[PDB]
Formats: sequence, structure tokens, C-alpha cells
Amino acid sequence: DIVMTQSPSSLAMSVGQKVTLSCKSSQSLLNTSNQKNYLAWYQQKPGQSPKLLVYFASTRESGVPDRFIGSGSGTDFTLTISSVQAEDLSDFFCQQHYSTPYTFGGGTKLEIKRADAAPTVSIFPPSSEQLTSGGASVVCFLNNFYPKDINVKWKIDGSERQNGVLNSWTDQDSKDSTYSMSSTLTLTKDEYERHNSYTCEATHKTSTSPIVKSFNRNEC
Amino acid sequence: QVQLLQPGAELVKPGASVKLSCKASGYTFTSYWMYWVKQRPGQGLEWIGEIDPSDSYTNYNQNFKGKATLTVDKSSSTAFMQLSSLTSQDSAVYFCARSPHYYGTTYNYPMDYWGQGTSVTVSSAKTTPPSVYPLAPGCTGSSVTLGCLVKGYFPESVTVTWNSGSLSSSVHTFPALLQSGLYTMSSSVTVPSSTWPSQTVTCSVAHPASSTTVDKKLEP
Amino acid sequence: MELKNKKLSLWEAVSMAVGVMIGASIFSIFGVGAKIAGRNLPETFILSGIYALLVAYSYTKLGAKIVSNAGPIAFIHKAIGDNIITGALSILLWMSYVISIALFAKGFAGYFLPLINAPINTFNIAITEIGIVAFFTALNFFGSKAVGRAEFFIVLVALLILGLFIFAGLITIHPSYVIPDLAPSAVSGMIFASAIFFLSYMGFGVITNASEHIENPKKNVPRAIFISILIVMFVYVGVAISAIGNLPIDELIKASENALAVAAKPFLGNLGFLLISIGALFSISSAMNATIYGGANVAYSLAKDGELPEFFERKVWFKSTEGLYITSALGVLFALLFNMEGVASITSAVFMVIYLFVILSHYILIDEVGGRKEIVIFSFIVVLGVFLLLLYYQWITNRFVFYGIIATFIGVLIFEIIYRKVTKRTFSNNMYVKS
Repeated sequence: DIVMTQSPSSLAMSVGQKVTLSCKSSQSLLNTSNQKNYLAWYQQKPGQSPKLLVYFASTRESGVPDRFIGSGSGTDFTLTISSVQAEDLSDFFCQQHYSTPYTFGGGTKLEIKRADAAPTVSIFPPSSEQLTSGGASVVCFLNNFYPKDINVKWKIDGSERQNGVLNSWTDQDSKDSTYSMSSTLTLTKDEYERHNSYTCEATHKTSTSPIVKSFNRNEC
Repeated sequence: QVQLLQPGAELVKPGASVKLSCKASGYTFTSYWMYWVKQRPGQGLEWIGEIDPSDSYTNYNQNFKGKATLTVDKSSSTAFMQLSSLTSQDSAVYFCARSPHYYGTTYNYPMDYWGQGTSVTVSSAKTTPPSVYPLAPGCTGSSVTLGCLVKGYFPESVTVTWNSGSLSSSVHTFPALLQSGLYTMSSSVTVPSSTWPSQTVTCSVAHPASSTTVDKKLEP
Repeated sequence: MELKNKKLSLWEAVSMAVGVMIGASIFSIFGVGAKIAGRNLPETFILSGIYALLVAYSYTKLGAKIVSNAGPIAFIHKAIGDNIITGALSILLWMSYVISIALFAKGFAGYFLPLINAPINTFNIAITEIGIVAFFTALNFFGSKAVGRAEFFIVLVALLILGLFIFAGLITIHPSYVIPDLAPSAVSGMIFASAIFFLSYMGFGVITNASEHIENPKKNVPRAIFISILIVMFVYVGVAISAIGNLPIDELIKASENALAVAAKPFLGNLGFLLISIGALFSISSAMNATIYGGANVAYSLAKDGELPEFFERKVWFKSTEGLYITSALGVLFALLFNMEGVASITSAVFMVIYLFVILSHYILIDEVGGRKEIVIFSFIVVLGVFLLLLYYQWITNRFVFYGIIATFIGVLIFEIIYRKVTKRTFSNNMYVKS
């Protein structure tokens, strides 16, 4: 069985740059008679099925942009994007189509690099109809920021709460290359009603101190 | 023109079997291989096996030689994959994919056309509809961010649409997370302040599995 | 991804069919023609060609509108749909190549043994018969493609030898030995032999089973069929005249294994006898390479599966490897159970029933493919009459061979209903419709 290795697992490149994706096989993928290399490349966008880009190492699939060029020989192969466009963010997989147990590389994840951006932070109190059911969720949206590394600190009346907190990141946006995140704090109705101030704090490298959004339960 | 139709999602109890279908159109079904591919959320691709729909000849990946069984219906141009003795390790998206077959030759080919995939959940949990909670500010600004909290549903997934789908330029869909066998997701929307609350803003939440569709208007 | 087959040009397809036709008549059953038709043999080849041209009228009309590697089976299905008859005819089409291999097997030995000075045994012939079929079965695994590329060159060389056999054959002749015997005690033999020598124009098979692998099929399939028949018709006659004119007819009956090899000796010597014997084997080998790899492989896969692959290599056994051994097995078997005259009778009988169903198809689809109804009635009655004349002859000539012919048509129909119950195989418009 041929093992396929792609390096690196992930790289960040900015719009207009030349991307070089690498893929290695355990065995030569060159058939010395009728001399072709049995290597394919795929592109997979979030939520979608993989899309064939290149087959037999060098030939582009019908309908694929000129930007995509496959090359290499034997055990070493390359996928080159001559100039990346914002919508090229995706997971690239190589696959040998040489011998029956077909195998893929572990993929190379391409994120688009851009200028740093601070999140827009919004805070939302428990629904005026979630609590007439016994549950209480406090939600903060951290929208349109870059890079993806971000810390959310929740505060109940001046002090930190750590449990009941769930963070969920969006996939990088194909147009403006930003990330978005939601932080949801979950409490019981009774626990929620005993307290007043609910604060979330966003720590992003775009600022030395955190972005603070807050509300009091005994206000609006 | 050439397409492969797979059902969206499947919920099955542990230890049971499921039969996945792949309907082919736009080409002659028997002239090409049919491959099947497994993908776990956030991970790579595994080739399960191949069927020659002309004679039902099958070749399997060693790691699936008791789990998966490949059949076809020639008359209806449909390919089936039988998955047996299902564990949580079988919870994945399963693709069917076409591959060219040049018979008396030394060429093997990659997968040029894929189905959308069938995501299989293996779980004992019952199908339960979502609770939909509005997210409005609870005390101002150039534009205003609104949201919709979708909580306590099973299985995945839901779809959230704003204003019957006409709003999509600044909409963030946050990936579902699992608490206590129940999924929770979040959807965000950003609009100029002169539109809301002067106009109508609504999140329609469709949960196909339980045939649910819940609209919620957003009130200040 | 869009694959494409390697496709044949008009003249490649012609050379293919010419090579098969020649290998089956000139170097195979010419010695049979001496015993039955005698001096009427040149007149026999013309009459045989007449039936072929009548068959061609339906083939060229159907092949102009219907494009399929299934060939006749495609036409037949378009007319009568899917059923036990359509499936029997598909197996029958495969069997036509099977028995053809038996005929090429016997022919190869007839010219090979006299070349190395070996006696004509039932055993010493059988050694070559098993051997040559085993050589072309093993050729699948290393040489099948390479021999196929040489086929065009070999056909020309085989033709050039025959082209010198006529030009330099019309010299020291006996014009009193070529005179058509008008006495009805030898005339009926000419018409009886024309029922056998129908197989001399078997070019329909290799062409139609390669129709999707031929450049501009709607145009070039009819043309290749039409040109192929007209070429071999001139070659058969021109050689037939020479062979009878230079050798006494009694010497030809005893040389039923090699009719033309001994015919070259008086007017070209043993050096001219060497040239014929060498160019014979080459012509029969390339004819068989074409039959197995291009015809039998295609015929077997369709009969078995009910359709054919869109993309395959013609010149190897591209699917179902067991079929190669099964086809080869019966190929030797027929060359044992029957004799040189026996094999030829069966081969011609099988083809005529295929052609009869092709003509019947043309009748039904005459609204779609066009043609003159009264010609489509005429050829049908002609072929059927000729088919009956072959059965009539064999019943009053050879009991053992007669029943062998009858058993084939039953054994094919038995196998079909059995196979259709076991596998539930259907034939569909997939064969000729697209995409």
C-alpha cells in the first residue's frame, strides 16, 4: 500500500502570492512503460465534496483555472497556484491513482492571509422566552476578525466564569478572508436571576487589552 | 450534466445496518467504476472500495472488508453501499464517486465526479426539534447586529435563513456543537440601523429530520 | 475526464475485413472448393459474392443510422426489442467467431506440415491445431497488441503474393481447363458450394463489432463493408482461375490441406512454393488475431453482460478473461469433432441466420433507415434458400456434420433461456443510443 504525505498540514498565503503545495509517495508513481505518473489533486471547500483539479500529475481537469499547475515526478509532486485569489481557501488533497488500494494524502489546509482586523463584539441577554422554560444562555458574537486566535473571558458581576462556555468558529470567509466566532454561556434560570452584570471579554493580538461588552439584568 | 444523487443525512442506531444509495445520470452507468469514500468531520479521505456496475465485480480496502458491501441496480443506474454493525466510529460523510474505466489497458484514473455525500449519524438518541430563541440587543450605532439561537436539537442539521433568504451579504453561520446529546448552533446577521426595528427581520429555522420549520421575528 | 478510444481509418477497417475474408477462403477452404465445385469454383466465388452484396444492402442501410460495437445485435434489438431471440443471436454471434477459429486452425496446419515435410495424420494435424490456438491464447499476455499493429502490413504482403500469383499466373495456363462445365452433373455442385463459400465474405463481423472504434462510423462502416466485399471478390476469382488452370483437378482434391502451395510448384518451382507457404501462415495468423482480438472478445462481453464498455482496448481480451479460454477451448474442439469440410459448413450456417435476422430488422425499421421493400424481401428469400440448400446438401452428404449444425442452434437457444433465468441479463438501447 502506497502512503501519501503532504507538507505542510497548513499554510497561510495572501492574495496574489504564489502557493506551492507538496506531496510525496512511498513508492514511485511512474509507470515506465507508457510513461505517466498516476497522481491526482483535489480541492475541497467547506461543506462541499472534493473537486478534481489535476490528474496524471500534470494535466488539468476540464473547467479548472489556469492558476492551478501540477508537476513533479516519481515520488515527489507539487501543486502550484500561480497567484492565489481570496476564494481559493480550501483543503487540498493529493491521491495516487496507481494501484488498487487508492490512498489520499492527509491534506493541506490553505488559509488566506490578510491585514489584522479587530472583532466587532456584540452581547445578547437570555431570551425573554428561553427563561419561561428554565434555561438561560448569554451570547457574544465576535465578528469579522483576523487572525483566528482569540480568547473569550466571561464575567459574572466582576469575576470569571469558565464552565458552561462554548466557542464556535466559522469557516474563513471566501471574500474578505475574516473569521467569526460565537461564545455562549449557559446557566440555569435561577443562577442567571441571582446575578446582575454579564460581561464577555475578547482578547485578540490586535489589542493589548480586551474588548469589553456588557449589560445589566436590572436595567433593560 | 453528469451527476450523482446521494441522500443528505441518515440517522441509525448502533449495531444496525444502513444502505446508502447513489443515483447516476448524464452518463452510461456501466461504463465507469463506482468508488465510495469515507470522511470523518474535520479529517481526511479514505477509499472504501470499487464496484464495476457491469458485472458487480467488487474490490475493497482491507480495513472495510466486513463493514461495507457494494451492489448496483443496472436498470435504475443506482449504486448501493451496505454498512453493517454500526458504531460511533462509522459516523462520517460517505461519498460515492465515478472513475473512468479503460478496460484492456494499464491506466487507472482518479474520481472526476462526486455525489454531495450522505452524512451518517450512528446514535441511540431520538430525533428532537430545535428551540429557536431571538437575539436582540438589551442596552445604538451605525449598524445593528441581530441573531437567532437554535438549541437542543437532534440530529444535525438545521438551516437558518434571514428575510426569506434575501439577506446573505453579512450573515454568519456558526457550526453546531454538542451538549448532552443535543446540538446547539447560532446564526448572526448585520444590518444598517435605519432598517431595524423599522422593518421586519426574521430567522426561518428548518430542521429537516423532524420536518420542522420555525419562524421568529426580532423585537427590540 | 473524457476518455477516447483509438479509432480506425476507412482503409484500416477495410484491411481488417479483407485479411479475415482472405484467411478464411484463399488459405482455408480452397481445397474444399476443389472437391465440390471443381472447375466451377471461379463461378462459385462470384455467386457467393452475390448473396453477400444482398446482405450488405441491409448492413449498409442499418450501419449508416445505427452505431454500435454490438453490430447486428444492435440492429436486431432496435427491431424486435429485448428477448430470448436477441440473446440467442448474441451468443450465436460469439459462436460465429468460435467456429471461425477452428477454420483458421485447420488452415494453418494445411500449409505448415508440407513446409517442414511432415505426414498428414489425424494426430499430426491435431498437434498444430491445439498448438496454434494455444499460441494466440498466450499472445494475449505479451504480443496481442504488437501483432495487431503489423496486421495492416501483413495483409498487404499477403495480397502482393496473390497479386503476383495472378499477373504471373496467367502465363503457362490451360484455357481448356478453365472452361465452365455446363453439365448439370457438376453444376449443382457449384450452387451447393456457394452455400458453403458464403463464409468467404464474413467481413460484416470484424467491422460492425468495431464500428464505434472507426472514424466517422455512419459513413465509413457502410463503405468499409462495400469496399471489402468488392476487393476480395476480385481476389478470389483471379486466383481461382489461375489455380485450376495450372493444376489437374484430381491433384487438388488429394491436396485439400494445401490447394495453392502445390499449385505454385509447376509454374514457380519449390522457391515459389516456399513463398506461398510462408505468406499463408502470416495471412491466417493475422486473420485469427483479428477474429479473437476485435471480434470474439467483443462478442463474448456483449453476450455475457448485455452491454459493452464505452472505452476499451480492441486488441487484447479486455474483459472477462475466462471467456478467452472458453472461446479457445471450443476453437480446438470444433477442429477435432469435424473436418475441413465440416467446419466450413457450420461457420456458413451460423452467419446466414444472423444475416437473415439483420435483413428482417431492416424490413421492420425501413421507415427509419430507408431502403426498397422489394429488395428487402428478395435477399431474405435468397439467403433462406441458400441456407436450406446447405442443410439439404449436408443431410444427403454428411450425417455426422448435419447433426452438428442442428445441435448448435438448439444448444445456443438452450444456453440463452438458462443464462437469462440465472443472471436475468437484459439488452437495452444503451448499445446504440448515447450518451
